[PDB]
Amino acid sequence: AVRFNTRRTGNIQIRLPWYSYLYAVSGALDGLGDKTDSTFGLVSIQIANYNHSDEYLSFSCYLSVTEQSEFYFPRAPLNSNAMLST
Amino acid sequence: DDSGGFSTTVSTEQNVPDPQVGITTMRMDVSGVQAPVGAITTIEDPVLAKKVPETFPELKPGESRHTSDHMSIYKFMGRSHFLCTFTFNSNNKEYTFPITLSSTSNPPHGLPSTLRWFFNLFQLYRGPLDLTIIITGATDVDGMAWFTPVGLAVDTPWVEKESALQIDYKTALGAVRFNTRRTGNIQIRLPWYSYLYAVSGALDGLGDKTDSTFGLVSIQIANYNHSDEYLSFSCYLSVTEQSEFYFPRAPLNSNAMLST
Amino acid sequence: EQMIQSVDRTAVTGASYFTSVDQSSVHTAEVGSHQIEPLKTSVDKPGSKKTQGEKFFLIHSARWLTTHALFHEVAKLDVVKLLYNEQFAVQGLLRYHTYARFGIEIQVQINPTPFQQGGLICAMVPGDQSYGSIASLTVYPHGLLNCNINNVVRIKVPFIYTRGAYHFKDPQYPVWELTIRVWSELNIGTGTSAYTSLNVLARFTDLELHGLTPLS
Amino acid sequence: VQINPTPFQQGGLICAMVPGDQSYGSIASLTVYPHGLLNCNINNVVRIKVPFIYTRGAYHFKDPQYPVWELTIRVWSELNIGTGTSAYTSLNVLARFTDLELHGLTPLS
Amino acid sequence: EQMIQSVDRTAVTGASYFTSVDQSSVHTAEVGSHQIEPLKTSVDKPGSKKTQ
Amino acid sequence: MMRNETRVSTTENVVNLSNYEDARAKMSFALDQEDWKSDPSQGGGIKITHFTTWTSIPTLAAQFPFNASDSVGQQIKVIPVDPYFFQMTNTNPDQKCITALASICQMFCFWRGDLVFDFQVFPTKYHSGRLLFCFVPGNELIDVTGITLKQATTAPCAVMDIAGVQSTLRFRVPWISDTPYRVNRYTKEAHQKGEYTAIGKLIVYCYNRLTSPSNVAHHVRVNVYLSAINLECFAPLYHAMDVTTQ
Amino acid sequence: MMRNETRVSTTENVVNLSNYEDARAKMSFALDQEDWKSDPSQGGGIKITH
Amino acid sequence: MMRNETRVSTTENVVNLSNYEDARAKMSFALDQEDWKSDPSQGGGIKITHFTTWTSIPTLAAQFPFNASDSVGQQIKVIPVDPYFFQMTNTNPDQKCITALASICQMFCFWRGDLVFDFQVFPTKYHSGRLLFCFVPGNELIDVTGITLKQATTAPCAVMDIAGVQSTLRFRVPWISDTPYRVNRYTKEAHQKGEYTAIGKLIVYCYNRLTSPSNVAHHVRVNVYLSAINLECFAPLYHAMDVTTQ
Repeated sequence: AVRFNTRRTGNIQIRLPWYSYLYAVSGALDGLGDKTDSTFGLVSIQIANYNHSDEYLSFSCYLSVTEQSEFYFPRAPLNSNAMLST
Repeated sequence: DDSGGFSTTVSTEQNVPDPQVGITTMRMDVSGVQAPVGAITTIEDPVLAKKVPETFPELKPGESRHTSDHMSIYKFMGRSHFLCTFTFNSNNKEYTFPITLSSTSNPPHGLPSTLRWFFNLFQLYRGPLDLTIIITGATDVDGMAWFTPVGLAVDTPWVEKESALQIDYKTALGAVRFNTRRTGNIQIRLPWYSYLYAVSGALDGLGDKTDSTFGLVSIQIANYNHSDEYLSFSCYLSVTEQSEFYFPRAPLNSNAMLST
Repeated sequence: EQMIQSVDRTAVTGASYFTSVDQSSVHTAEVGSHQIEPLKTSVDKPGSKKTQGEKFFLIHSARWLTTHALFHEVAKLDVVKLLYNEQFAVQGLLRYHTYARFGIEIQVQINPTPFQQGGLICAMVPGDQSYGSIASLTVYPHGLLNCNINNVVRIKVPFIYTRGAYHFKDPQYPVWELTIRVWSELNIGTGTSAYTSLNVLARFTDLELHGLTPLS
Repeated sequence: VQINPTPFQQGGLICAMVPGDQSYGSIASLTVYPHGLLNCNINNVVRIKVPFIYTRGAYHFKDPQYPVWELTIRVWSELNIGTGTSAYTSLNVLARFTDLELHGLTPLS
Repeated sequence: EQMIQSVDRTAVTGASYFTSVDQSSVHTAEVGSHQIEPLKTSVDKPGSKKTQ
Repeated sequence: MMRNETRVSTTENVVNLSNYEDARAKMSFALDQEDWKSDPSQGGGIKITHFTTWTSIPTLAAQFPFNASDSVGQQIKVIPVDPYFFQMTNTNPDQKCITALASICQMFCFWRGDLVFDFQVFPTKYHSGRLLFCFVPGNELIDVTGITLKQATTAPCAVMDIAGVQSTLRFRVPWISDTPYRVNRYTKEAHQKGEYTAIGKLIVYCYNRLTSPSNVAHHVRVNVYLSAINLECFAPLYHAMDVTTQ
Repeated sequence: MMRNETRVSTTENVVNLSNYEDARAKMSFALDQEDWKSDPSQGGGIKITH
Repeated sequence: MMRNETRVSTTENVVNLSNYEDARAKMSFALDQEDWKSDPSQGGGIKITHFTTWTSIPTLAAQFPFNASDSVGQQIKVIPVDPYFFQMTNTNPDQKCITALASICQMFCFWRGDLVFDFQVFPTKYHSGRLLFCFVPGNELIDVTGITLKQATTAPCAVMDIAGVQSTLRFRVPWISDTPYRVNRYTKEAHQKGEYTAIGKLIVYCYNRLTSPSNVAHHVRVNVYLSAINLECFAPLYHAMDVTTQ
């Protein structure tokens, strides 16, 4: 685990290790293969000392890719109705 | 023989440490056309128990696809695991906790989940550890932490109270001085300062209160507080390359593995 | 001084997976030897894994009509589940093993008269026909069937899967999925046949078999 | 460690050398220590050789901290007999020092 | 032909005056070895017949 | 005029507790920043650097009798083939006897390798019988009690003559799987088709009946040991196992 | 007496999300700061880089 | 476009007061960051770099008389064998006379080495007697007053003829212990079995009686000095010792 304080840093740039029991994870699956072979990891955050009277606290996450990662078997891209955003 | 003994048999070494690297690599087939003689054996003979087992025709597993070896102690326990947590409640107070390897001391006043498992796998520990503390809570709080070896005068463990020591005695042992607004973390070594060879975890009697603890870390805070705000500290231990481990031991059962 | 030999007590026998440790053993008594046939009763090569597992099997028969519209799905079939059936000779190897690792060879055949016109596509999609585009089915290993040019396409694919092997008794998800979409509509004149037949052949390549098991 | 069964008996024992304390560790993992298995069909003598394992540099006989070694003998498989067979077997433990170093001769005992 | 080794039956052990003849024997199980002290806890010569 | 400027990047003052390259210390309580030498004097030279020291030790996991009052083909015991299996316990003190393989493997997510079962029998020289040790590849949830004795010889199996000069049969199970690794699912509480812990179940049959005289006991007990060869584990966690009550 | 001083320049503790030279990580959750090797076994050797 | 980014790790702005590698200064009040040269002019060339300069000096620790009115075998004085021993004091000014060995060794947790006792007698040429210096290995709490004179010759001992041309006997005590080091327990206030300060006690016996004429004094006084050879101490602390009132 990492331990931070919101007064000093405001950012954490952290790797995520490849710890899985299977060969590789996939996105385009259904059934019980969708709830097993899609997720690879899981990040959770706990906060303390929050708060005083009236103030909000917001976190935002961002993913990048590394040189140790690999990509296999190109596939037909998503259609124009599955491309969704927040 | 030096001791004057004699025997007509052969004495061999039993349970040699580190017989195999725990990564898939290559140091045709594993078993083959020849009949497996290692299927049948006698386990009561320590010479015949060192025979390599085979019963079925196999082939080589190949090589793994990640670089590191997760089955090494210096990489498994290089990850920093949880030690303790505590809160302050008043001004100018002092808290004291020892790093006790003993399995008799149950948590919260002892080793929690993963550190209790690891320090009861072996008999003897010798070397320096690696402490990281994490500050959560108030700001503009000045604090000071120092390290006392075992056998010297120090305040009562696991009790938050006023300090009975003087500033000349605290700063002579070596201390750090931090502020909770600037850092929020301290990554500090812990020296191997003991009068004995090594410390052990699985002991009872008066050997449990002497040869288990090796060091003792205590923290004093000032400038806390203003009206309503909490202050929480959490400690984490890692292991170094200067440390050593001796004589492997039977692991803890499923009722002694406890956590916080 | 003469030595009187006795029978051996300990011995290990078996054939490569059954191991028998015996406290009271004896030598084997064999009569004759292996003989060849100078006048053979069977002139084919004897049976093995290659001639029983790696062989084409008919897995599906559909029919392509003039009433199917554009992008209609003529055949949607799991390839590996259909080969795991009692009626095929590869079942005798797969019923007793647990895991496998294999390649797939597909052959798709149609038969139009030359008064018909139209087209099909035959793509090998791994795992799932997901939210991807129908117009981008030429990214997969595919084949185009045109009524003017050809009537046979054939595809060869390796093993693509998230695990190391495939479990037949309780699978996670299908390895391959063949789809056959209408790529251009079937048009006829007056009196011409308003159909054409379709057949899909499949076989394994490079079949590995691991872990023979009693329970099916 | 020595035992003597008749060959109409059956059972087993384990004889492990545990340093310091038979702590909270597992009974089923006593084959990690320097041990020996006594089976009524195979053998009747086991012998173990161990070095000096201790948290200090030497051992004080007049006022010791904690015991250096601790031998335990657990029932590893139960002793079964028929009608008329002896319902017991005797056991004996022999011990000796090796590589004995002696320091600091003293008048007071 | 492979040979399956078994445990030895007869053996004689002891230390120079105790002699133990065993009809059912086994090999000795030893862990570790003898270690020297690079930082000695006692600097005198060890006890013997000469110094006592 | 000095020109030394750096730009303060992201993740400013963040504690990474995941590896030693980010958890090593920046400063030290020790005087003169000193280092410590090796001293293998009072430890006998037995130094541990790797977790194969415990996993390659065969430790006891199960205990079953082979009675004279059972029929031929009756399934005596079934074993799930995973390093998380143990069923022994003790009364005084109240405890659940872990094995040396289940203590190391419970601290990881994924495991891989060849498990080695060791079956030690305790007969006299006068009992006589055989056992059949069958391995059905699959997972830890398959309906396995319908398999007859003749059907069990389809799977890879091995027989064992009980009374003899040897006592132990080593049954090295090959790695049979569809996935390269196999997950520690015992942290979860619900089942899911696709993720499993075992690579199959191991059945023990009564192959020949137990013949014996009248002045010996009418049963033979068998111990089951559990170790591992070619073991690979990664992705650590914390978990405390429990007795498989079967 | 040590003489090691630097001047804290501008853009102090700013996150640049525009390229990999500023978005790469400073620390790691992995034990021993380890690295991973290539394994083109179950992917058929079909690897995408462009 | 510059690309220079670092990640701010844990322990941000933390003061480590434990060693010189973390307590050395970052900047300087001195002009031009200058350095200073060596000048051994007014110091006589006597420069200290190591604490053996004080510990290898024999300094006085005890004082006992050898009367003519004591019996053979009577224990005159008992000494705990540790570098923390001293019992001398002064009246004007009120002070407790430390030794040079107890000043260095009180600033550590653990000690190790060979202590060298020096016994200087002050006779005339006309007294005549012998002393027996016995060393009983053990710790600082053993019931030692039951040991008779014949029983004391089991332990390693040494005799000394008082009147002669030499005055001092050097009694180098060997390191006898079960632990490699020995702890400074005087910081604590309660006893604990296992942790100790001494490696035994040293007894002084009346071996032969003191014969003398009538025109000399009927007692001889002995000084006890205390130094150390092969001394090793580590793990510093702060402690101020006190007079062993015995």
